[PDB]
Amino acid sequence: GDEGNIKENAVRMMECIVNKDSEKLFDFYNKDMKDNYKDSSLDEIRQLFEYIDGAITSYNYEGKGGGQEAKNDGIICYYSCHPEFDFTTETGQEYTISFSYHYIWNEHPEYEGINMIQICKDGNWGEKLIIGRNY
Repeated sequence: GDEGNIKENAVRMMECIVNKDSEKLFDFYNKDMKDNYKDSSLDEIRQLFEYIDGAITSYNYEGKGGGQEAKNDGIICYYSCHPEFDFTTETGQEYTISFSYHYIWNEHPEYEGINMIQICKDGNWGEKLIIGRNY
């Protein structure tokens, strides 16, 4: 593809939500969570979907969010970020969504991918829905 890797992958996560596909959204989760925390995480994704009122009429990519890199002898061994979209539903309601994304983790390849999703209305993080686990 012809965009940043972070944006390409993030756009496909937003498409899972537009379509309400928890199989596909969950297949982005890290290995340790698919092996260990499947029933918890799929049920938390359902809530995420019940928190979105109506079909998504539009979305737009805000940045990478923040995160960390580490590089050793020229080679990246750790890279975290938080891909973010604003989006709007058929009701008129604007949401903001942020996915926790451990893009590269060489010491721990089983932690690579999504671990956490966060969501709120009109950019109000004082009342957010936070799902997933911390790594």
